[PDB]
Amino acid sequence: EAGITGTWYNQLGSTFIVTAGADGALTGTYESAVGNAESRYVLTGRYDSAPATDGSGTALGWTVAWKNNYRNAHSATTWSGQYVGGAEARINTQWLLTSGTTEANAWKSTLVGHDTFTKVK
Amino acid sequence: GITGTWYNQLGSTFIVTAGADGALTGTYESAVGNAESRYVLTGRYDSAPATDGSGTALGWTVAWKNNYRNAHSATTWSGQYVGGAEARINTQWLLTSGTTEANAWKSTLVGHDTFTKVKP
Amino acid sequence: GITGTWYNQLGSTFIVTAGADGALTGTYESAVGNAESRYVLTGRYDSAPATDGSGTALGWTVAWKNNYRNAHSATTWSGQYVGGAEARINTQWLLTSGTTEANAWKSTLVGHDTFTKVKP
Amino acid sequence: EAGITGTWYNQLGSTFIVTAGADGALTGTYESAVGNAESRYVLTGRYDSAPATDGSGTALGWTVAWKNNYRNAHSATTWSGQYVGGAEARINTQWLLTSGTTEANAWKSTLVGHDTFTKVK
Ligand SMILES: O=C(O)CCCC[C@@H]1SC[C@@H]2NC(=O)N[C@@H]21
Ligand SMILES: O=C(O)CCCC[C@@H]1SC[C@@H]2NC(=O)N[C@@H]21
Ligand SMILES: O=C(O)CCCC[C@@H]1SC[C@@H]2NC(=O)N[C@@H]21
Ligand SMILES: O=C(O)CCCC[C@@H]1SC[C@@H]2NC(=O)N[C@@H]21
Repeated sequence: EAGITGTWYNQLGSTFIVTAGADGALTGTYESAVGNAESRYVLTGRYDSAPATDGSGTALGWTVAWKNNYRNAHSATTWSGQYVGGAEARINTQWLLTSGTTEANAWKSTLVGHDTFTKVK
Repeated sequence: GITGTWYNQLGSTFIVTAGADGALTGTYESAVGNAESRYVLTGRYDSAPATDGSGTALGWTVAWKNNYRNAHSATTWSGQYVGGAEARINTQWLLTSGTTEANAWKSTLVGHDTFTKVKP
Repeated sequence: GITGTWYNQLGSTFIVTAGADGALTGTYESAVGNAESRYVLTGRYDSAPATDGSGTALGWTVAWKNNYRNAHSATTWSGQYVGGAEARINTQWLLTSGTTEANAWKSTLVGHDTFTKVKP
Repeated sequence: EAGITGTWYNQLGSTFIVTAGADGALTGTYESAVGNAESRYVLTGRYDSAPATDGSGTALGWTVAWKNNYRNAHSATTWSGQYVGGAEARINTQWLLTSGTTEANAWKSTLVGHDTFTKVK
């Protein structure tokens, strides 16, 4: 929550600005350094608002649909991962990027990858 | 349309509203796993899909905490809606559990769910 | 058993021999993608599965180069064999294309294939 | 081929010993630092034996079934990725680890992750 809330950057140079709400909500904006994308996009997600206290990360995920008021890529990414708190906080993720496709092309609709986010100030 | 009550091959129930500008908001009830009753979900979808026959890209997240249980985990589904006589949402998902750093290699399950509006 | 000729939901043909000590060896012919004719495959399976009803874990790889084409890519399938009257192999797969470093983020497709011995 | 052939170690401390054959074969052994595993396991896979020369990686993949003459985990991992050659050669991968399960448990059969291998000498 204060931990998650803030500005984060990944290894590609993308920017993630997020607010973690007391109810488990994540809201913010995402700017991707790569792909069919420009400017900021809405993100929404959820996190474990009462995580384990036993040295485990805090599970979370969020989605961006790659449509904003400037571009539409007809695609959406979800990130699933965990926040690791502390003075060098990290969010470690795997992601799935699905493009809208025709039925015949659905087998090649989804890319998979991994992003590591570092918190800035 | 996307709005409605959906069921996957496990018998889970996905109740969702698609807002006009791209929001997905609803609840998820899983038939399996460390889960009971409904959980909050939020996500996004392409609110102006292509007009060539392509599906509508979407995704959503559930954190597996509600008033009954907390599994200290979260699932994201990424996929596309395919309209038509038997509308479908085809997805792949990632379920990440909170882990220690040394166990992070085994933190994330992957799978695939297909949803229709047909009730079991 | 695992040995035989299998077909997935795309109509691809997977011909495989399961060696007694865990080898998988065969050929794969994809119905889709940058592919024509048969490609070599190799993999491994659990040659002494559990005796509790569980499936048999397995995986295999195809590099998409043969005498006809080279897509500069490789797919791995990871999954389990489920015996019975209608034997099945349920898999998830990763298709990695060779890319530059800057494009590595978009190098890998993920999907899921289910195989049976029923010919289209 | 000479490039791929050798000993490699990942971020977990696992050991990958591989030979790349002229026909596109990969053969060798894998020792995992983690999980239900001990000693070396057979691996087999394939690689693009005539890759692009345009600054792209060489696509490859391999499988380990986690049975050897000392332990059986009833599971198998596949790694899919690319070799990036040069004086600091790397193999960058994503992987899928499937466990044998009952039908009711099949939804939780498969773990996903990513490993980066560094070549040693
Ligand atoms: O090309 C598209 O369809 C839209 C942009 C997708 C960019 C992705 S999302 C996963 C990865 N992480 C990033 O920061 N950018 C890419
Ligand atoms: O066990 C947990 O950590 C929480 C429940 C997870 C259930 C999952 S989410 C992906 C899959 N699809 C479902 O409908 N249920 C399972
Ligand atoms: O286009 C390529 O790079 C080579 C062909 C890939 C075809 C894939 S592999 C996963 C999926 N299952 C199949 O039977 N065919 C596609
Ligand atoms: O626990 C098991 O079922 C067997 C061992 C699996 C270990 C895996 S494979 C992917 C990852 N990379 C490694 O080097 N070790 C783990």
